[PDB]
This record gives sequence, structure tokens and C-alpha cells, in this order.
Amino acid sequence: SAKRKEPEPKGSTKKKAKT
Amino acid sequence: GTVNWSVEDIVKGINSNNLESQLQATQAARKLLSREKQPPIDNIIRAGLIPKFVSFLGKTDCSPIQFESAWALTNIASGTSEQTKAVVDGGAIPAFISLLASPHAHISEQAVWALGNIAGDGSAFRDLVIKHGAIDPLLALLAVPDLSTLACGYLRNLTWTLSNLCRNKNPAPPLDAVEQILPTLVRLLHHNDPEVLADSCWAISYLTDGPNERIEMVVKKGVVPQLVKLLGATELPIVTPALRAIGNIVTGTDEQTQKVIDAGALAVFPSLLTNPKTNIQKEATWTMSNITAGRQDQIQQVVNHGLVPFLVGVLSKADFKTQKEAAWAITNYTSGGTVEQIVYLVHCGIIEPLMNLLSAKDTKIIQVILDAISNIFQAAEKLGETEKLSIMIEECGGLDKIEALQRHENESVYKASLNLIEKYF
Repeated sequence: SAKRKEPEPKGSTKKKAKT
Repeated sequence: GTVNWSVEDIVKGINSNNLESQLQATQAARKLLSREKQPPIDNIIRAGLIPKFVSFLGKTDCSPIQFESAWALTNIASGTSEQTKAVVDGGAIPAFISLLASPHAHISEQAVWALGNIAGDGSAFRDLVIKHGAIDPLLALLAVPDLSTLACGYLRNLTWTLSNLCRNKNPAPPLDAVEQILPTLVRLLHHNDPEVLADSCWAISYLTDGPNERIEMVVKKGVVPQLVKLLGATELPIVTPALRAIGNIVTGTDEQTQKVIDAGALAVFPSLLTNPKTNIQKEATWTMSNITAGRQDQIQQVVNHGLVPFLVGVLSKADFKTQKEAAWAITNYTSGGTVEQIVYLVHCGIIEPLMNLLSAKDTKIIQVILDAISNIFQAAEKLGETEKLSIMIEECGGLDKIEALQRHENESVYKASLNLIEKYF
């Protein structure tokens, strides 16, 4: 399997303050 | 009014035996905790205020104090792990779960927001939220005939929170939580708001990141066409997670991979591969690399779509990290391709940009490229054409680069580059 599975972690905002 | 209080005043008020004084003091705490320049989260924690706020969550008789506490706790939980942990240690999880049922939408939404921040801390809190039973009442909030009748900011917060409940990998969320959430996530993926779509793609991207069993449960919901459609979106915040998710799927089995191909994905790649956002190019090229690691007939679809010149282009000119992914896509393609596919690759111009890259200070790219050379020679051998290939490598300055690599301070580079000269030069 030449598949490479582990990409650089990436996402939406983890945590968010209100205003 | 409640603007600009000291923490000791907020403490004085919260310790009064007066619900209204407590209310004023909590709102004051909330306004401190709402400023961008260093809100005094640690000061509030150090003062002992969390357990008091958490108990205000339960004051059904006082809706405004429920809301100001929710908001204050939200902002605390939004901080470091240590700050989020303080909220959780205050008992805030069940209390926020109870507020999901509030008749006040602004309060219910604040509870959603807080739970998002707690799950966003990582695996353990995500899993702790799920054990408390957040998922059911979260999903019951989205159990409406038409999502469009929900307030938009509210829908966005639900979507984002559910996405944090799908996030993180060591361990991945519970299988049965994923099964419970997926149907609703499929629905949100057809909603017309850009943020809801972005955060639904993020959630799918989290869920397709890991073992092929996890890819399977997503692909089984039949989302791949909707993913591919979003991959064509004009909004970069939607394309980025749609591409990550598509890319995660093609790391899976040949059959899982074929599903994105059958969905039309490869028609979007001429523009993804030339995207002016350097991160979309990187990700698209990595994606191409796992498709070129597929079956011969999958490789053939890369050919038919006119994608090999795009791979030549990226290998020629791209940020270095994108070139690295391109080098992989070529190594994969040359290792699983028919001889005719590999001849085709050479006719498009692969050799010269592959050689230019042998000047890179990056042990790994060199290995990947020498491997591709060897694979291409192996196809040239089968046709009595190695000499014709040696001349091209010679003419573009590739021999100087392979010769220089013998005395390379790396066991793998030296062996394979001496081996190439032994056999071919």
C-alpha cells in the first residue's frame, strides 16, 4: 500500500471566546 | 454600571446573600472576561468564582444569571487546557448539558458554545462530554423539518460544537457516538450557509482521518458526491476542509478511492493544482499522490483527465512542500503504472523537472526521486530504451546530479545512486 495516511493536523477553531 | 469592576468587587457581590447583587457581579465578571486584551481568566479562577458560576447555571428561576454565568464560564473554558480543566473540575459539564433544554434559545446556545470549548480541548474532554450524554440533546436541537428556520448563529454554534465532538485522534471518538452524529452531519452538509458547510466539512475530515473502517462509515452515508460538489465551491473556507476530507478518503482502500473518482472529483483538479493558495496546492498534490498509489485503471483516470501535465507543472514550479508531494505522486505512479502509462509520463516532460529536484537538501525527496528514476528505467528496460532514457537524463544535467549523490552522507542515497550509474551510466 503506497497510501500515505498521516496528514498535518488541521481544523476549525479549537476554542472560541464570546466577544 | 457593571463595566470595569475589580475582581474583589465581583467577589463581594457574588458572596452577598442577594440574588440580584450576585447577578450584577456575574455580569461584571462576564464583561471583564469579554475583552480581547488579556482577560483576567486566572484572576477569576484564583478568586474561587467557578463553582459559584456553575451553581448559577442551575438557577432556572433566574434566566439572566444562567446566561451571564454561561457566558463567563464559556470564556474561561476558551483558554488554556488548565483554564478549561478548571471549568470541568467545577462540575460544569452536566450543568451545561442540562441547559441545552432551556426554553431560552440564547441560554441553550451559550451551553452549546461552552461544550464546544470543552470538547475542543482534546480527546479526554471530548469523551467526557459524550459520557455525560451531550450528544442526544445536541441532536434534538437540530431535529427540525427545515434547518433554515433556526437562527443562523445558533445553527453555526451547533455545527461547530458537533464538529469538535468528531475531532481528535488518539483515541478517535467512540464508534457509536460517530454513528449517532453522522445522519445529522449529512444533513448539515446540504445546508446552504457557508460556515455550517465549512464546519460540516471539517467534521467529515476528522472522521475520515485514520483507519479505513472509519473512512467506510462515512463513505457509506453517500456523502462523497456532496463533498466533491463543495470541493468546487468558490469559498476557500469550504474548499480547504472539503479537500482535506476528499484527501483522507483516497488514503483508504481502492474501492473507497474509486468512489471519489466516480463522483467527478478529478475534474476539479486542474484548478486545485494551480490554486494561488499555496496550501490548497499542497493538499491537492498529496491527494493526487494517493490516487496515483491506486490501481492501474485509477492511474488511467488521472491520465484521461489531463492531470499528468498538471503534475509536471507542480514538480516544475511550486512551493517546495508541494514539489515534495508531487515527487511522491510520480514515485507512486511509476511504481503502479503500466509501461505505457510510464512512457506517457515521460512524454509529458517529467524527466527534467525530476532532475532539477535532485539539488534539494532534503534526504527524503532524493530517495523518492531515485526511486522514480529506477522505476522508469525498469519500464525502459522492458522496451530496450534505457539508452534513449540515459541520454535525456544526460542532456538535462541529471547525470551530474546522480554522480554527485554517490558520496552522499546517507546509506540509502549512495547505494541507489551508485546502483543507477553501475546499471546505466
